[PDB]
Amino acid sequence: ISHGRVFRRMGLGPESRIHLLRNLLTGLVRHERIEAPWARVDEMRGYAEKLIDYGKLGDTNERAMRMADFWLTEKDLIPKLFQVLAPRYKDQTGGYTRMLQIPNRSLDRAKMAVIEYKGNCLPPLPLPRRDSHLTLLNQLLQGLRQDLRQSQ
Amino acid sequence: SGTWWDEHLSEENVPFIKQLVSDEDKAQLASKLCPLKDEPWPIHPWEPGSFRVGLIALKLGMMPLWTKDGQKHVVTLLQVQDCHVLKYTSKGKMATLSVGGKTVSRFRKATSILEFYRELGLPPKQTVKIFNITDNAAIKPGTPLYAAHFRPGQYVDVTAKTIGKGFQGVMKRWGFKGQPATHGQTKTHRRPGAVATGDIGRVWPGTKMPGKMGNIYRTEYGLKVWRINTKHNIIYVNGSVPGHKNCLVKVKDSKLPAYKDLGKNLPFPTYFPDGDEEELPEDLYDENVCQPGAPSITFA
Amino acid sequence: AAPKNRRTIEVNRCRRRNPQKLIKVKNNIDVCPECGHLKQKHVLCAYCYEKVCKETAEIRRQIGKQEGGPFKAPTIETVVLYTGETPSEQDQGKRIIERDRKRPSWFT
Amino acid sequence: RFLSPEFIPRRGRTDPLKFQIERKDMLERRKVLHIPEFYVGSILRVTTADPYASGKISQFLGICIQRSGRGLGATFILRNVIEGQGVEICFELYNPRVQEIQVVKLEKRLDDSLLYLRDALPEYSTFDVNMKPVVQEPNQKVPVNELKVKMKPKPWSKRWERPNFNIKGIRFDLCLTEQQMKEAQKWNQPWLEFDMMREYDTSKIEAAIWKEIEASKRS
Amino acid sequence: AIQKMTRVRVVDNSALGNSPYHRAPRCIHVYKKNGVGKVGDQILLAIKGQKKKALIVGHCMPGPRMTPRFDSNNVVLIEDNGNPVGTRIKTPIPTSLRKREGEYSKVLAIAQNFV
RNA sequence: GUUCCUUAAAUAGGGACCUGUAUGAAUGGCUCCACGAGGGUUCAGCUGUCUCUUACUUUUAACCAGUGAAAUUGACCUGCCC
RNA sequence: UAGGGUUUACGACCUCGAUGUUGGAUCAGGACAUCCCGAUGGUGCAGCCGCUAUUAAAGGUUCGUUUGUUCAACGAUUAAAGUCCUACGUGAUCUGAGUUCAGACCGGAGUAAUCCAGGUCGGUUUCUAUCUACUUUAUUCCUCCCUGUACGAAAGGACAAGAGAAAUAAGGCCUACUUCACAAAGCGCCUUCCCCCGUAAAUGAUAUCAUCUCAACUUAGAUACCCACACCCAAGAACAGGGUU
Ligand SMILES: [Mg+2]
Ligand SMILES: [Mg+2]
Ligand SMILES: [Mg+2]
Ligand SMILES: [Mg+2]
Ligand SMILES: [Mg+2]
Ligand SMILES: [Mg+2]
Ligand SMILES: [Mg+2]
Ligand SMILES: [Mg+2]
Ligand SMILES: [Mg+2]
Ligand SMILES: [Mg+2]
Ligand SMILES: [Mg+2]
Ligand SMILES: [Mg+2]
Ligand SMILES: [Mg+2]
Ligand SMILES: [Mg+2]
Ligand SMILES: [Mg+2]
Ligand SMILES: [Mg+2]
Ligand SMILES: [Mg+2]
Ligand SMILES: [Mg+2]
Ligand SMILES: [Zn+2]
Repeated sequence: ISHGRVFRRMGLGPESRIHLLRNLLTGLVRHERIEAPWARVDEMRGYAEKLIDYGKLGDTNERAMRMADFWLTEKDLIPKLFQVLAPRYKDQTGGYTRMLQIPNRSLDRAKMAVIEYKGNCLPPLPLPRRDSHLTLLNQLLQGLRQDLRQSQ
Repeated sequence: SGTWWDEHLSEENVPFIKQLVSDEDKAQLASKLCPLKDEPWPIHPWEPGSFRVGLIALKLGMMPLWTKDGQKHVVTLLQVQDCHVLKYTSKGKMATLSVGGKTVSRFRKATSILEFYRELGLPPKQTVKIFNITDNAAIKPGTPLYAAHFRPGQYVDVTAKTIGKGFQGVMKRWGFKGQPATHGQTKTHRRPGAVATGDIGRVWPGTKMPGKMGNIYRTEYGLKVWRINTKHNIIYVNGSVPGHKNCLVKVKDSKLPAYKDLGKNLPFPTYFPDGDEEELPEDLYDENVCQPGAPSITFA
Repeated sequence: AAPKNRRTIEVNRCRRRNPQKLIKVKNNIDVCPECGHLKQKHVLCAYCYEKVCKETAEIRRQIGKQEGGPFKAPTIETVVLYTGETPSEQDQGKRIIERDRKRPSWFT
Repeated sequence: RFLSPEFIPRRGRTDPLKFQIERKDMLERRKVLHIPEFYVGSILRVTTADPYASGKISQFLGICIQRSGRGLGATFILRNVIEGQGVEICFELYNPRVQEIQVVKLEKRLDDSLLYLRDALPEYSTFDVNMKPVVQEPNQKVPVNELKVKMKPKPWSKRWERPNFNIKGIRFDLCLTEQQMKEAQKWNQPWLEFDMMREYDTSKIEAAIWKEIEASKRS
Repeated sequence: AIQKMTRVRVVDNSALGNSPYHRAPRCIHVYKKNGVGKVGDQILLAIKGQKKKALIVGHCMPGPRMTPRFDSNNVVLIEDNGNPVGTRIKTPIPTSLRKREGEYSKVLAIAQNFV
């Protein structure tokens, strides 16, 4: 039974799971894009959310410094995480990253997905563009909204 | 190809449609509020051999409740969300009445259900637990069933889906002692033993075996009510209710022998705020329930 | 355990020829507005994804050629500029990544 | 501000209406009684109204070990060695009885749960039953009486040597050796401290609780 | 929960529980349909190789909330009618045994301290 | 087996007796300070063996991709009671 | 005179191209030749305690030691620690404490080897589910006014009814106690709803009385559950089920 149980299983235990999560977070902070299975993808996204929150809490804080040092073994990535990814998103609240599913792999045929912070400099991924506003149903809804506005 | 409403809509029409649906639902609820102001059908008095309509609430959680005798009594919380009558069918045994529960969005529903709910002035509901009633009590469909239907000092039976444990083994599905762990177990620590003797070349139907535990409808009898809230529409049922938090439950009247004629002071059809009744306070307390804000009791 | 008798071709078919094991026909395939290689709902296109992957590969190659050895990653953002295109006056401190060829029909 | 830890709700995913009703009931109950501020390790004095006892009002003194539960199920265990034997009563902070809840000494200690006093000599638990309280000065910081408590020999009842509990109040230099310390540290889990996904942010919840308390007090 | 074979700590002023012995006085059988025993239930205790009755006066595990919880299995000797054996009880007795006032009246009057 | 102790409860163990009519003194008999993964009992401490078990990690377990078989098979359209 | 093969024996009908054996752990299905709770007659039945006979399978048949034991002895109980068949139930659910084996002794028989319906030390317990069959339908001890009454000479001490807490099993929950930690649980809490065929008594004919009637007759004599793409889930192996304002 696993009712209301969060955090899935990955490696040979919680230690290996957190190690893989830290490695993926470091690789993402380095390249800003990684292909991982959907489970690990969402786990890394949820972890990077709190990581960005901590980085935004403050740089002089010792707790945030320790968290960054423990979650970034590359060392050289902590200054970047603190002085590039923190001020750039100083206007947003908690909405960061971007989840997009990859079709399939070539060997094990895994359900991979993409991860990347909003903005950045890498090319933009083909986001799922919704239907245009000049279609039939869209025009009908626009006319209905106009009629409702004219009524009141 | 399978399509959905949130597909061919732009980023400027989704919130507009959401607000439109919310406003329509609110208007329908406001119109269905006042029941007696339309056609409440003939209201008959209470009789010995008759029943009344129940409720469909939401099991919030559990909290303790003390009494003047200085004892602890477990009490649950059932929120009566909406809860309205859908239809009514007479005599193939006794008169029935359909009642709704929690509200559900009108997008992931069937076409027949959508049409049936459009024919009436209410939105679609989640579950539909039909109750048994006599011909004496008959309220027009669509009327609201507030939480004031029940009163303190009455036994109520609750039934709903239990917390399913999945395809569990035997020790959890039936409480078997099973084999020990040593002297001299090697492959048996939670498995069962024999099945049905030896000469029996088959297995007797109904033999306790591993399977899906829970996730079934179970009824409870002998649960007393201690308090009823009129503002938030909450019920205080003693004991535990089968199910999980925020789970729809079926509420009605008890069937015990000693608790079959005490429905004299209770309303025969349902609670009608449009009175001719005088509004009730924040909540009605029992004679043995220690109300909050009162001084510390003393046995002197 | 051991089979007491031999299974039949009929039972074998009934076991394997059931709709449960048969592959189900999915209807999540749609045409992509760009290129045109029938993508899938809730999934990115294959050609566009491969193009973005190649672009990221080239960008990383150029970054490594510029940064040199490992253990770098400065504390300044980046700006990818192709042939020509005068750098904007806004991104002054952001180091430029001089790229070849022209801009594609999807980079903005 | 202080804000008792019994008002903040758990990290569950239930309906906020239940927690609202629980907080309203707790406020209505406190309107009669008082329930002053107190942390773990403070000497209290509960006066229950037991019926079967020499007199309805029954007093008792002890140190608060832990305060678990939420809503009306808020309780606290009071330990006190009287006549050599140790007694532990679980008084609930929301009962129809309990005439008064006086406070003798406001303390905090280092650990959030003094459950290790069972495996310790009675010297660190014997206290007078008829001792007068002490004033905490006109609004002063909570004094943290940092002190090491001597424990009984190795035979314990919960293995307080492991770091999973995090006590930092047991003198391990006068009881345990180096091999035992190493065996206990072997069970350490450094990945639990840096697990940001395990914390429970209770800032907005605490603000809403304080706003509701202020609104109830205004009425 | 004083079950069978439980090193119970005797607390009486008699020559049985106070006298030394090469073995701790372990329980025998609980006078109840179940093996578990709470406060107020009778139990047979073995002292000096005998089989004398006794009475549960508080258990080590915590039962309800209002009642107390001792660190040792306090027990007071008793006879068939009871008719307690000891003469003075120094340790405190919980207030739960005062609900009878008929089955064990002398035990409450002989007790000095109370919770 | 008689009898005392050992457990409140002892075909278990130890202490003295032989109608041991089939024990017995290099087919070696009886004591004895050391020692035996040899065979038993037992005083203070215990470990979920039990009273009454659960929660968690790994392999295992369930689906997706492939290499991919043993023992065995008279054919099976393969039920219950008398 | 009638029914059984629970025990010891008679023959060896299938089984030596294998029915694997006694016990122990859990799991139980059926039967009364019934220990009781349910209902009665008799009694060497004044009442509690006793015995016999009729019906009852809705239930249970404790905790431990010596003992390999199925058997037998002992301490505390309870209305109770019953019997039999199910391959002397259950080893493709588990162990071998003896029993079927290879080694060594103790007493004896035997030149010797060797043997004991005599004892001891330890003595590999293998199988990937092919098919049949299966996988969620009530009760009781104690206590109290009755009562220390009826009974009874005195001791002693009744049924029936009502009220309060506890005991097997079944159905639920984490908010209070505990393992704990956005869960699941028990050591904690709630509920469990109607009989059971053998006798006790009128009027009345065979047999005008009398007669309870394998004559015609008058009294003690089922209700409730369930029924309109993609993400998350208290639902879950997939599927299936609920939600996505
Ligand atoms: Mg894995
Ligand atoms: Mg077990
Ligand atoms: Mg094993
Ligand atoms: Mg093996
Ligand atoms: Mg312990
Ligand atoms: Mg033994
Ligand atoms: Mg040697
Ligand atoms: Mg495969
Ligand atoms: Mg044979
Ligand atoms: Mg054969
Ligand atoms: Mg065979
Ligand atoms: Mg019979
Ligand atoms: Mg057998
Ligand atoms: Mg078999
Ligand atoms: Mg050996
Ligand atoms: Mg085996
Ligand atoms: Mg199968
Ligand atoms: Mg077959
Ligand atoms: Zn494309």
